[PDB]
Amino acid sequence: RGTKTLHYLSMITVNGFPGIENTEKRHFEEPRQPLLNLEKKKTAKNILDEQGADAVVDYVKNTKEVLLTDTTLRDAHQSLLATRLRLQDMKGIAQAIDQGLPELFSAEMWGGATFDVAYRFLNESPWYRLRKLRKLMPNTMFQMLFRGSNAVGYQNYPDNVIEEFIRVAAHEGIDVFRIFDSLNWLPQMEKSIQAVRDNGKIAEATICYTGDILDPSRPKYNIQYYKDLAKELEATGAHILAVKDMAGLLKPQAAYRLISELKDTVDLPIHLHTHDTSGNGIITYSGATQAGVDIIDVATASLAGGTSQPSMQSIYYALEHGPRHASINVKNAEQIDHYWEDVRKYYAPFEAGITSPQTEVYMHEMPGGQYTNLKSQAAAVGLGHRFDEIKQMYRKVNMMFGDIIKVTPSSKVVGDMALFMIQNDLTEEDVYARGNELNFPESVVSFFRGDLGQPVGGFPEKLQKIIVKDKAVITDRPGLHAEKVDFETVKADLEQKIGYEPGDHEVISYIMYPQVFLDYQKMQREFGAVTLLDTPTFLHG
Ligand SMILES: O=C([O-])CC(=O)C(=O)O
Ligand SMILES: [Mn+2]
Repeated sequence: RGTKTLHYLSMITVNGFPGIENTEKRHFEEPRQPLLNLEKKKTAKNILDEQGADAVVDYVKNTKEVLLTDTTLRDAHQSLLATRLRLQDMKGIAQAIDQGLPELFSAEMWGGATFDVAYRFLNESPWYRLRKLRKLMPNTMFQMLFRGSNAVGYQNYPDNVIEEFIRVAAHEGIDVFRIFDSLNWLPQMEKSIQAVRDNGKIAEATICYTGDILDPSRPKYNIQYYKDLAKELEATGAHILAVKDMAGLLKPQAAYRLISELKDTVDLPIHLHTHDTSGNGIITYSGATQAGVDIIDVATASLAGGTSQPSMQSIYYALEHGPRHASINVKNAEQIDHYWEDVRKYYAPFEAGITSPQTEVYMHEMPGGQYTNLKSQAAAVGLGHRFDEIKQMYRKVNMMFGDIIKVTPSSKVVGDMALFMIQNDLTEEDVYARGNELNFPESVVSFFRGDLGQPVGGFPEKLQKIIVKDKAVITDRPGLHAEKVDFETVKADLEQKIGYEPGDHEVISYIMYPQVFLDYQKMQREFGAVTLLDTPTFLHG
């Protein structure tokens, strides 16, 4: 692999890394290796391996402390580093995390945007990352973010593709599947929940939080809605109930109220996921801890705060002498955090910039990722000045869309509309009047055609016809209409294309990212395993 490696090194030395400025290669010291005090603690991963998922949920229930999930490997750098954290950097500290923090309920290391980004921009396989980390991290439960009826892709897939993906992901190491739907619609969740149960893994059924349950002017997503959705989620056999707060909208008094009402509505342990965008993540988690939440999502201090999760280290001290403590070795966590502080410096080209708590997110409930994508695709098309009012436009088109849940990929729908109207000086009242000739963004017509599922309360019918002029509108699961996929023929059609017989993970990767996977194969032909280079060499030559 010498010739491939020198070819890549020459390419980056001379033409720079695509998508970032050709900064000169900097001198970096070796990241600090942690000094750890180690104990053998019989992690939840061991319980799952030995006695199944029901044993794990019994363990979670009988834990007095609040358990932690480390999001450093997925959501922290999705929020902060544009999902660019490389496997080479993970593997330098994976064993330290696994051995030094056995108290961790799980590490969220897969799913979300990482699957697409690894292939597309890092030229490393997500499956390879999962395999290497699983070998390095044998005692920590691995958690993935699963998007309901579309596993890690965007388009809806037939059910067999989803089930085969779940089986392969569970065979290759994933233990906990946080399954969610972009509109909190059960029919998109239940099949994949069943598949996770059948593969012997833990199913986390997720309710996306939106709006404000303690504000009576927004009764659509009131607390009763959350309780009913929770009851029905518990009716599907999900092992855990997660409460995804993708935008950090959950506020401390609502979190305590919400968790407590869910707590006496269902019997599943509750997993709380919040983002620190508003600066209230720690107090929200503390409020949920009082209500009796079981697991909370945190990130290491160096990749925490801002649009990421609240700090793993700070939440410990926030609870140190209260009735409920955090289950973590905080001294070991502080040592591991030194490694992450240092390797973050390699990812300077991907940093967002000066970050301070922003409560504007309470008004524009756009998640952090959707926030950067609107920074990256408003100014780039000449509207960076107006970004502070397209945020207001984002607020408006959500209300005209019927006040929908804004998480991937439904948050891309709202942003596409709002950016489109500002791009054409369209107010709300003209799209109802001059809307019969406008060409709405593809993501908007597809959403109003039912391709993302059915939102709560349906569509604003009059507005829907204005959008989907002469197109079929479906009202059932989009996957029910999905074109059938036969894996054996996909294996044949792929083997002829990549030059070798693919494993079962490469087949599903090809199915859910056809062009991306094949573009990754081309680059592996040209450059080979660029995943083995260190980040400064990978990025700057
Ligand atoms: O916060 C969101 O929009 C959900 C998320 O992490 C993903 O699905 O990649
Ligand atoms: Mn998140």
